[PDB]
Amino acid sequence: INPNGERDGTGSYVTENMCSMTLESQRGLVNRYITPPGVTGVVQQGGE
Amino acid sequence: VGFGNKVSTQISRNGDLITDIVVEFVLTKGGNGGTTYYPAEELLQDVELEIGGQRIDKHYNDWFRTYDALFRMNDDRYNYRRMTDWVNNELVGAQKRFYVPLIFFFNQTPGLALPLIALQYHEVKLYFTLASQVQGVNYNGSSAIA
Amino acid sequence: GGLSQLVAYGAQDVYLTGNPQITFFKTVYRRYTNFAIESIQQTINGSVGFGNKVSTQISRNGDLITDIVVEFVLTKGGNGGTTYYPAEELLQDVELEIGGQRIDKHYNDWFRTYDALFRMNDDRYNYRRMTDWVNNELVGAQKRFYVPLIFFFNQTPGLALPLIALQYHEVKLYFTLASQVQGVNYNGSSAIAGAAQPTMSVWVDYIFLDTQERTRFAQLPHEYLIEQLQFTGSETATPSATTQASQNIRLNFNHPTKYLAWNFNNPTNYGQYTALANIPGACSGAGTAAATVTTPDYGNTGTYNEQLAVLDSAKIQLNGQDRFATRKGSYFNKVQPYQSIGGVTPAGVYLYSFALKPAGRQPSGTCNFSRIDNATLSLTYKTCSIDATSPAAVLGNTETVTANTATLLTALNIYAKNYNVLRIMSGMGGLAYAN
Amino acid sequence: AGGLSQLVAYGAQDVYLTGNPQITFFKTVYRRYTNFAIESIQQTINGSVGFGNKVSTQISRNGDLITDIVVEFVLTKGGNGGTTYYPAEELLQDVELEIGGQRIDKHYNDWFRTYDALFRMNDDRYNYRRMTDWVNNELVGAQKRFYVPLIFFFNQTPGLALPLIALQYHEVKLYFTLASQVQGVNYNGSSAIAGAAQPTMSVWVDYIFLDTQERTRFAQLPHEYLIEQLQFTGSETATPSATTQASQNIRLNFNHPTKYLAWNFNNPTNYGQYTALANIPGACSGAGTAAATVTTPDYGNTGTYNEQLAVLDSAKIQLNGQDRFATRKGSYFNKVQPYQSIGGVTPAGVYLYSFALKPAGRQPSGTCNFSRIDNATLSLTYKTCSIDATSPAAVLGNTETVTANTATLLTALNIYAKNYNVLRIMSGMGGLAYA
Amino acid sequence: QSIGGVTPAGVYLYSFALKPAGRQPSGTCNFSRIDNATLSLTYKTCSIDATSPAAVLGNTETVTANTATLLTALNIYAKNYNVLRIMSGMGGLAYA
Amino acid sequence: EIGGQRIDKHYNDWFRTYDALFRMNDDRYNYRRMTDWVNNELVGAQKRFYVPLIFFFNQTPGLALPLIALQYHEVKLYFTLASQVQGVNYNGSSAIA
Amino acid sequence: KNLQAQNFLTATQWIGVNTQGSSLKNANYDLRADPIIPKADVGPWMMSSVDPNIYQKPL
Repeated sequence: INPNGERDGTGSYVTENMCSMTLESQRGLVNRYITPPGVTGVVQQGGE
Repeated sequence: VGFGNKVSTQISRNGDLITDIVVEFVLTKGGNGGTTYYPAEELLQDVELEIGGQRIDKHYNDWFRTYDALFRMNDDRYNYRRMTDWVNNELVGAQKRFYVPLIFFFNQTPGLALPLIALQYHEVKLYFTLASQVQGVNYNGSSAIA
Repeated sequence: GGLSQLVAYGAQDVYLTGNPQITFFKTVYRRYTNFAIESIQQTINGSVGFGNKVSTQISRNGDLITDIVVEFVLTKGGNGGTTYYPAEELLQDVELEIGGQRIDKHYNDWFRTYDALFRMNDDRYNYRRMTDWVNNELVGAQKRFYVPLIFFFNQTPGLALPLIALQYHEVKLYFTLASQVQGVNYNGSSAIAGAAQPTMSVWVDYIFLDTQERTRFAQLPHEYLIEQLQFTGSETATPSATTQASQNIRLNFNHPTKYLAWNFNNPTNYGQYTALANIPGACSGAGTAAATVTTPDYGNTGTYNEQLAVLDSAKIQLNGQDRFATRKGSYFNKVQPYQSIGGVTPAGVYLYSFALKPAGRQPSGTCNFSRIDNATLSLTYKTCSIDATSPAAVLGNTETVTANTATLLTALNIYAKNYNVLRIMSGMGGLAYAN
Repeated sequence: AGGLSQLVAYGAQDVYLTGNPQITFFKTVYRRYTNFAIESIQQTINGSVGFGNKVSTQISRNGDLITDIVVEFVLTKGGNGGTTYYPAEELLQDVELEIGGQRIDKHYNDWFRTYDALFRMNDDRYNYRRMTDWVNNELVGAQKRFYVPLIFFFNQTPGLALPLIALQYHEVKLYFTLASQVQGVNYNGSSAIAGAAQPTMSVWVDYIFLDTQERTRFAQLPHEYLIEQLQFTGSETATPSATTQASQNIRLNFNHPTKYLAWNFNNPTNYGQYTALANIPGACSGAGTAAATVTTPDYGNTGTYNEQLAVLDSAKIQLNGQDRFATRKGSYFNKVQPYQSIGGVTPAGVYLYSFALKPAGRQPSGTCNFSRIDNATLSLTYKTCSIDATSPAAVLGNTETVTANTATLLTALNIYAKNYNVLRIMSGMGGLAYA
Repeated sequence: QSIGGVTPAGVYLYSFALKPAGRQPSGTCNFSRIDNATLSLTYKTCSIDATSPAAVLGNTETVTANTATLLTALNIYAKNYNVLRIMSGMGGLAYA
Repeated sequence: EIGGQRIDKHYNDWFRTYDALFRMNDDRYNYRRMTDWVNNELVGAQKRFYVPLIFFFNQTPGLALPLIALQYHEVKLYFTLASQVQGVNYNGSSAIA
Repeated sequence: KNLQAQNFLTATQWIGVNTQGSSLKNANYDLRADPIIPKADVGPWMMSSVDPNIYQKPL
């Protein structure tokens, strides 16, 4: 009638996709806004 | 099995393909006619279909009601109501066996009969959550029925 | 707009629209052989009336035939509420004969059972309108009823009976009229004084084919896959008020069977498949002081309340081996037809299908009873302990019990619908398989 | 045991069902289809919306193919529940379909009522009623938006969707006539309702947006569609009376392959009244009480299945003087014809005769080509109008050949014919193969 | 337009398919390719005194019962296609 | 059930019939000791009963089921417990509260 | 997928190896190792299975 080999059967997560998902999600990008060099306690400002 | 409990079943390899699934329930009336509304449907809070541990689908008591509201009709709808409610003015204490057909894809057409025979290495299970309360059966509104 | 949907195209749509095969915006209609349908009155051999038996020969007034309607004119023997599908009750049975061979036969109870299971919605209401008085008509009212036949050729053009291909065989219909019809000539056991006898007419809708098709039908052999009804009436283990009556019935059926169907009834009252009770509609005068649980509200004989049904559970067993697990009577009354028909079945009427779609023409799975040595139906009845005259008991009871008046449901009618082959050749025909 | 025991019980009678099997039921392979999307677009109504006014709209070039058309109306109740009957349907007095400046089709409020009476059913009919009337016992002052779907060939199936982009030089227009009066909205019987609001109207068209390849094909290729058209004329009904069964021979000025004829008799005063008024529940305003008056209907229950209130006794259709079928009773055209061919339930006073196996389907299934008949005639015999409509004993206890004295109010006859023609689209223009 | 039955008040449907009630695909909206899909809902004014039948039965299109404010939950469902793949005696969905 | 096929099925009455007919002597007595109260026990007494099954593989090692050779087929036992048991939860037709 | 009903099952490495055996019936108790003599079955009758018990980790 019917075999039942689901005892020694791996999960279905092994047969998923992981790459046919939703949109590309253009939210995680790079950081390319470098603040000015300025002056500080180490590199103090020059004279007038 | 009980109100509010989560139960499940594993489908046996007693044939090659499966289609219709009907859950039989026995409920009693906790009040008179007019106090229940599709109580067997309300009782099945939800149901999940799982193959090899992967959820394939899920239905909710409200979904069954929504599905029915949109897709069943005429005497299909009436007969459905007959299998989930008390529609002949039954009275308090009445006992009835209700049949809740499931509506997973393979429970609607032979065309998609689940090929259990082709799934020799994976288990197939259903999970069912039973409502904590069913109107006119164990609670009248918020009032528990002794 | 809709453009926002069309642009939303991904990998997942390849299964639906990639390499498309069809469209929905180009219907191609198929050119067909020219034909016409003519409604022709048949003659009837022998007087009609209550208890009469007559017959017709289908006249050769067309090439092929399909739809057949038996008309009756009845006059009410009492007021509204006294009749129940009286034209259905009147036509006790119809037998189909070809070349002297029986092909098939329907019974008034079958028409009632068939309707209870397979018709639905407005098809069912319109049907009721053609067999009964449904607008509160009064005593003496006269009405023409139209009760259609349901033989295999009466349901689809696809099975039109090729009368033209049966050049050497007569095709006949024998019609038995009931000795009595409730609310027309009898009221329960009493006759209705002054009741009129029915007028009867048989109508056959004929197909006129064009020249080439007529020639082919007349000359070529044909094989039409047809349906047949099998029926065995029998004793029901009398239900008991003290215990659960049970019964093993020999299913003396043959051929690939589409389905079995059955009901329990009280032969006194046509269409009564449930117990009588003092709840509205469940008995004559139900709900009031004048109520009796010895007589039904005839106009409301049928009901959907299985509390009044007798069957507790049933199973079909083949050759001593269970065919399926035992299921409750309500499974056979409500789930089976939900799954297989899509209509609603009245309490007391049961179905068990071997087919995916028993309501259709295509043989979508069949059980061959001609390959079973010992087929049997096992039934268990409810305890008939409920006081039918007390709504509290009638309506507040349990799954395994019924009315004390359910012990009157002593007749069991088991039907089976099967598939055979009607072979026509050289002007003659008949069935391929005797059994 | 179980199902396996059935499979192994195989023999000769199974061969004609399962030998050399061709199909299975357990492996559906779906068709891949062209990508498309559906969008609802509001049309601009030209002209002035109001009771009795004529307005029109050009179907805007907002898609490739068009199907459904829904006309919305906002109406208010000029009286209480029970005073209206499908008022949105009544209001849309007619609609004319024009392509390239020429008439393609034209429907009437009465047609919509007749069509519905014959072809809609079950919950479709109920849902339809919900979109055109007040069915939840609403009271005076209530306001509702109604949706009246159209039933032109392209409004019933995508298969006949009209390829508007293919009509580069021709526009598709809808002309609408609004009724001067609508029962229970701005008039109550013959009286106007002071303060009644004018209707608000909006026309919606559902557009099909196709993907690139399909759009190109529709714009470039010639197309032909086998489509439906409605032919219609009004006639005076011979007047029946207490002393006679009026008879009438109505020459039918029809053409084209006709699927079916449909007709009704009516009282022009009361929309949808196809039957006689009577003092029985639902048959007149106030029926069942002291105020019952058989001069005005219970509007909310204008339609009925109570045949005794029908006015037609019998009928036949002749083609060139030859009876096309043996004479049948009016109830045959009301109950049986649609039973056999449609499967719904038709209200008393509405009749159908089909020349087609499936008058309700898209696919031609036999037609009568009236263009080849020199003298087609509908022969009608009316019932004797002798029953005193105010007395239930007379109304309900009467005979087959008689009706209410109030049936003489059904003075108008509406005869329709449903035919086929061929829509033609080529080189930027619309078309019709036959006149 | 899409089913042919009757839907009770309070239940709503919008199809992207010609015939959503059938098994066979007849047009779909693929939400895996839509970043922001939004259902926009406008509610009726809850000013009708529900205890007075006249107030309910005789009112306007855009006005409902004061008791309508008890309908505080919204359930939004969607039905889609996926593919169940079976091979090597195992199976699962094509899209996760 | 083996492989989903019904191999056999016994009933309470069979156990009684089988015993009544085929067991014997102290085999039957010891058998009774495992299924009933035979030492004049009183109300409230609690006992563990041992009901041996009598399927072919439960009677001889010679027919032991080779689960080892049935690696792909599971073997199951489905049971139904009676709604009432005399002197335990019911006394004739009366329930025992 | 898998290889079912025909696989090399586990023979002795299922329950684990026996690090004791019968080597502790007449076990040694002194901390120092004992002079090991082989089994060498010299008795026609009355043998034994004492398992020599050689101290692999001496003091």
